[PDB]
Amino acid sequence: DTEPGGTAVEKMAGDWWVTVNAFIDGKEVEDPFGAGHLQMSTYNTASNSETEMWLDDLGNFWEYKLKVNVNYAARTFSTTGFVDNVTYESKVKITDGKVLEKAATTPSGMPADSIVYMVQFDDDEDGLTYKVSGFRRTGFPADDF
Amino acid sequence: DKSTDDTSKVTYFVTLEREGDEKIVLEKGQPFVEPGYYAEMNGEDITESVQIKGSVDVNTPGIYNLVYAAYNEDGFAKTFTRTVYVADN
Amino acid sequence: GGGGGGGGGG
Amino acid sequence: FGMGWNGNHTELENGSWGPRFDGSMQLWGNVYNNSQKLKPYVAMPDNIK
Repeated sequence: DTEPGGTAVEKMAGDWWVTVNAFIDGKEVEDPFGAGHLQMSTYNTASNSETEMWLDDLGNFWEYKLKVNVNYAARTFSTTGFVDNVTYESKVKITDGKVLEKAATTPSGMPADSIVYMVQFDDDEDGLTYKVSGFRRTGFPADDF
Repeated sequence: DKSTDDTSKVTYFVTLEREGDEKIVLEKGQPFVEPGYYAEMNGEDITESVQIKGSVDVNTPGIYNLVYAAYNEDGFAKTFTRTVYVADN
Repeated sequence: GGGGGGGGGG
Repeated sequence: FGMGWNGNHTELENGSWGPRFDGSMQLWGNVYNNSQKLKPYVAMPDNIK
């Protein structure tokens, strides 16, 4: 049996349908910006390390794209401090980020992979910490938004 | 022994015929009488089943609209949409 | 002098 | 993966670039006499053998 292969960080890359909450006054606030479900991507780095992966909102939220650090064995990813944003010269801080296998459920009612990460922006004049969490895109149009 | 005999089902799609006008217009306080509709599923008459989503307030001028959909045995829909205008007096 | 293939659909 | 292009699902594809196998009932192929074949979205390895 031939092993197909994969990028060093394959199991944590993918397209995702995510929603962005915010922690305002200790209580979580379901979708403040009125964003609806947004699409985002995670993919390996050109260095093909199993220790950093890219994180890309594809311009559907804050317009950010930075390398996070990556703990493949644990399926987690996080920055150390604020890191250079590459989309538009800003800084971003990703914290307590995880990729949880088949833990979620799709609109059609099938399992899929939950993603969850907390994020902050150096030019968020409110100083807010947001909670991004979605699931891996199926490709079925019924599981789209 | 062969292994991969096709496993499909032939799902028979609905057909849903509106009845009446796409656009009706009422004077306020004139009740709205549902012009009707008809919907068949593989020659069977499932018109008993069309669900209508929406509501038209006759006493509050505005464009009220309505979605009509019927479902065949497998969940697959077919839909149309009628819109009512209650103008005042 | 050579020969043409065609691509497919998708 | 099963029938599809660009990674999305598709009823008519001559190829397998579609979503990951759900086991979920999906359509395929053309519509004949206002009906269509509907089958579990599952792989069939032997289908050429």
